[PDB]
Amino acid sequence: GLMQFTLPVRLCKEIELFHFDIGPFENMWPGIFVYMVHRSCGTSCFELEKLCRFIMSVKKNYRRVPYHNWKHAVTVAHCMYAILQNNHTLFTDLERKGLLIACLCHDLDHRGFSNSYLQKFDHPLAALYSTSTMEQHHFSQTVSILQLEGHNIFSTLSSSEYEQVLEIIRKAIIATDLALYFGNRKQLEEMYQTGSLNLNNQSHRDRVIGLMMTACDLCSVTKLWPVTKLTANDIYAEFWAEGDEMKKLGIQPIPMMDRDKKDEVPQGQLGFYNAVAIPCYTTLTQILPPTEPLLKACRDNLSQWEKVIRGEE
Ligand SMILES: CCCc1nc(C)c2c(C#N)nc3ccc(OC)nc3n12
Ligand SMILES: [Mg+2]
Ligand SMILES: [Zn+2]
Repeated sequence: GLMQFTLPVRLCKEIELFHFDIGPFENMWPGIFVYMVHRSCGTSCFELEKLCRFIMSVKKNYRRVPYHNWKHAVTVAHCMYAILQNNHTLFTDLERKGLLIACLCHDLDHRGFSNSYLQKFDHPLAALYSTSTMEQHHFSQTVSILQLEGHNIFSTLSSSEYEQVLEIIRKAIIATDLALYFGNRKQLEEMYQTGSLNLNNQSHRDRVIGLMMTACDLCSVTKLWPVTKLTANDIYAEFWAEGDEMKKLGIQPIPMMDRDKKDEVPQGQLGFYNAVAIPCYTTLTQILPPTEPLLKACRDNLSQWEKVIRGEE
């Protein structure tokens, strides 16, 4: 356990920042994830052999899709790292362990299609899981990999603690269902502004961790413009593919997913920042003040999309 990971000086330094890009070198991401766990949790949190073999099974079970891929998993785990390191007294030992694993696992075996498409296709996963279809599958796959021989990174926990960490991971991953985000933030907004928000109330912590999960999962919109711009291409390649598949069921897809309507994207991103991203990072900053850079960076990109619409870029 005297074996720490060290990154090159630039990554060692930039990794602490919310807007850190994990780069185009796939083979460095596992070491980036381990480095983050060792700093955020401790070198003793996870047996290195088991963690390494858990990370590569998770990697194996992410698909070669444009966006909902292994790079998204590590990118969302990093944002969670950045939140935990900037608020380090606010979270228990079990939450620091569970939430970085929850972020790595949150989109396991994603095919690049929405819960809606599964439903209209009548996918078997939609029969098994009536709401949060993909997100219940993702948790299912997380438990599957935890129960592979030699992959139980939580072996040293007690019966109680183990059940608590798997319950943290479950709620964490279910919250990545953006349909539940809108009601969760509203409740949080009320609780905060009436002064009834209480982080000793387990049902309140759940809600806050829920918002943190939405904030990490949307964190591509908190990157420097050139990263956010190029990530949007990957996100939209999935949306257009799903639109194609909708048209193949004989359903006209919403404009967002229609590749014939690419000209409507800059307005559609405006809608998304205002209705989803800005509110998310606003309420997050109100609750967790040190997370303010995510809101600042998100606003900067909103401003850059406004520029696109005016044909300034
Ligand atoms: C599950 C995709 C959620 C998501 N994550 C990001 C980082 C973006 C994004 C950007 N840039 N633009 C989006 C536009 C619409 C939309 O509808 C759900 N999701 C978006 N989105
Ligand atoms: Mg998801
Ligand atoms: Zn995701």
